[PDB]
Amino acid sequence: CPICRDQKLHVDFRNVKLLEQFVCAHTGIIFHAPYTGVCMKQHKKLTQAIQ
Amino acid sequence: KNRAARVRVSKGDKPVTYEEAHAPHYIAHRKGWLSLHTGNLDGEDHAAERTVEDVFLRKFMLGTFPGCLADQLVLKRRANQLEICALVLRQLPPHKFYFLVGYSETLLSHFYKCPVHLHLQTVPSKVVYKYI
Amino acid sequence: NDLRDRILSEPLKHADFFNLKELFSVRSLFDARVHLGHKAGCRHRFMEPYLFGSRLGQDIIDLEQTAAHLQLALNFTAHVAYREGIILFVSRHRQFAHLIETTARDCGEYAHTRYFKGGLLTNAPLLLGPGVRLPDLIIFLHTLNNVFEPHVAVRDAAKMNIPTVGIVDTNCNPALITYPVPGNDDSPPAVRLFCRLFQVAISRAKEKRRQVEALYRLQG
Amino acid sequence: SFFTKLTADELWKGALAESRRKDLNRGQIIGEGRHGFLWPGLNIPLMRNGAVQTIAQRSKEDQEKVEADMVQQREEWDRRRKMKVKRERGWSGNTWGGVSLGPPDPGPNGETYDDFDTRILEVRNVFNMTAKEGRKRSVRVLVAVGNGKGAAGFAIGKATERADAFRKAKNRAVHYLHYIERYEDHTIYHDISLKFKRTHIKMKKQPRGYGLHCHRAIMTICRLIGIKDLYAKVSGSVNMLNLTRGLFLGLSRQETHQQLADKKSLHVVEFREECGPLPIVVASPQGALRKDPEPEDEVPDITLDWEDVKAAQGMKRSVWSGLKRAAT
Amino acid sequence: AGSRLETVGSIFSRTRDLIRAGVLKEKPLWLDIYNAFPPLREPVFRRPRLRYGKAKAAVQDIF
Ligand SMILES: [Mg+2]
Ligand SMILES: [Mg+2]
Ligand SMILES: [Zn+2]
Repeated sequence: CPICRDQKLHVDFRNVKLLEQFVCAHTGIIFHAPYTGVCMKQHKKLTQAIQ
Repeated sequence: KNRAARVRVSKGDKPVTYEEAHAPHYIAHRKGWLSLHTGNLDGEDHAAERTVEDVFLRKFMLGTFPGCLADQLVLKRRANQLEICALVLRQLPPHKFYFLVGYSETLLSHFYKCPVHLHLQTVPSKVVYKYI
Repeated sequence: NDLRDRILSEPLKHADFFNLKELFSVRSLFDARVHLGHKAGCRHRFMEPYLFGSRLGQDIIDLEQTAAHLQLALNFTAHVAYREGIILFVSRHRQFAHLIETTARDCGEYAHTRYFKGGLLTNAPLLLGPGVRLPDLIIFLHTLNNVFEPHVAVRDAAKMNIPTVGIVDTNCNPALITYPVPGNDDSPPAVRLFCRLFQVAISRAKEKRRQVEALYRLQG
Repeated sequence: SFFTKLTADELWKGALAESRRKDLNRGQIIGEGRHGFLWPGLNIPLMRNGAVQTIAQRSKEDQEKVEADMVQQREEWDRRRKMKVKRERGWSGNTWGGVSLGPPDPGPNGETYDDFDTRILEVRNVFNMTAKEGRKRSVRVLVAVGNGKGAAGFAIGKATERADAFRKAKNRAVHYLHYIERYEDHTIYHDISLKFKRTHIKMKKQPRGYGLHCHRAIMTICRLIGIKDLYAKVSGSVNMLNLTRGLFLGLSRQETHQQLADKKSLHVVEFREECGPLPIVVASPQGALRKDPEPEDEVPDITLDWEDVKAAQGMKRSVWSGLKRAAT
Repeated sequence: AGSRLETVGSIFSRTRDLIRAGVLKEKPLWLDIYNAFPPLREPVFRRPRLRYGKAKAAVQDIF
């Protein structure tokens, strides 16, 4: 994935600069995995993160 | 369709030496002879020897001087000495050129048991008669 | 740099700058026969507005419109000449061939009156030379080829972003021509008239150019 | 048997058989040999600290090493020939559609485009009947170009060798450019329904978060134009050429807010939904603004596409429609 | 390059707009002169359609 091919990336609630690019700027809703291409695990972790 | 010693028409980009651009029927009309010796004149002997000899010096010069040979090699026989002219491309550093000059002259002279004279005319790039 | 911008932009502020108003009249065009078209049979469909009306089968252009148009055409021609650019007259019409070259040679302008090789403007660098400048303005004294189709040069100029000033006739198609002048191409008084007029507009533009250059040189 | 042997080139002609080539001219220096002699002018520089080195022979092991070196050289070259397979895929695999062809060629006038991207829309093998040859095989590629800034175009090109044809279409395509007017620099201005030669194009103007929903070709073209938000469905025959011609005619068919304003002499006013009732002005009629209101019919007469109205009422049930797809 | 399409619109259109997209880096002469004094109608391309049915011309005969 984008997220896990690079291990130095950390999915948290803290980094807004990472979580920003997984949310639609105008619509303020997250992308489903296929839009992005992340794996299901990292996508669930990303939703829970943005929350 | 005569295939003899000919070079086919390409897409038109193919570089061609003046010699390789002039087909067999052209000898003695435009093109000249690559070798010269007495042997084929009316009253003359040992033509065959100068032919074997010539052939071997074609192969020899192609092999002693790798990748640096420009156009086909011009042999002359004069009063028992060979005068071998070559068009040679500039690849080698000159030291190596003279190494091979001495090497060739000596080796051949002792092979054909007659004194050999060598001449290198150096050229920047293969002369292009046609296309390109 | 500044003063060159001045020299080019100055003439645009004055609608008359070359003073061509006096170079013709509606009477003038009337005696140059411009008001005659072809039979109503041979009329094109896009002349229907420029026409005045049918007199016994022969169609008649509107000379008021002729003047309004021709004014703008000549103005244009001039402003290009002044700006030092190529002008190419074109006609295939035989009667007038000589005129149009004889005109153009005297303007320091170029004519092409001949067979027109096909890729001429479109494929310039292959036909004319390794790199070349193309006509800044093309000017048709007839819009046709002797086979009565539109001259290639129309499609081609228009294809190349060259402006075009030409005389449409009742049969001709105006629509690709930048600045039309509706009018009679066929009668020799008419050809001669249009010739000498474009001639003069050119000459005046060139003179005025020279002058303003001399003034530029005194100011410096 | 030295007499029987030949030149290399001849051997490669009669090996290859065109009625891959490795070269033996690579790796061997002058005087290089297996019996391992160091010749004063070739293997070794002519002089050392002392002058005029003599004719010398390396060890057994020094030679085993130089031979190992040539062997590892050949291995290196074979690996370098095998590593030569790498690519970026255009649409699918061996489809050349959407493949980047690389910026067009600088023209005669020094004009240079580093800004123009090119994409291959359709590569196709085309045949002919030649009395001489039997079939004759040409390649024709339809290619588009654009800078992202709104001007773009396309051309066809055709040649025997496909490489040649990629080239040809590039250069010819810079010659036909359209300016494509974009609203707020992403969408189109208003909806376009356009029938062109057995192909119908229909495209809806989207808001910003909605990236490029289109036929794969039209996506490609819209990335080259710089249109970032679009809905486009295509009906009838899908053939590439008619499609790009159609699309380009249609996006040049566009009526701009300024032009609407000008012909109607009225103000044009965008009502956003997110911004509520706020009556944003987009365009004003340079010249005289009319004092005349315009007729409001209870009943407008418009062509209505059954597909849009079917959409409107929840009657599009196709399982393919609402799919999640990858990013634009 | 430019735009060779003879149908698309007037030369004015194409040229102005191609400059607008900054493809054409040199404003051409006739362009500025044109802006100054435009012609009556834009030189736009029209198919010369034939007339069918009941459609006649608008010409008024002269008497
Ligand atoms: Mg025979
Ligand atoms: Mg595959
Ligand atoms: Zn993952």
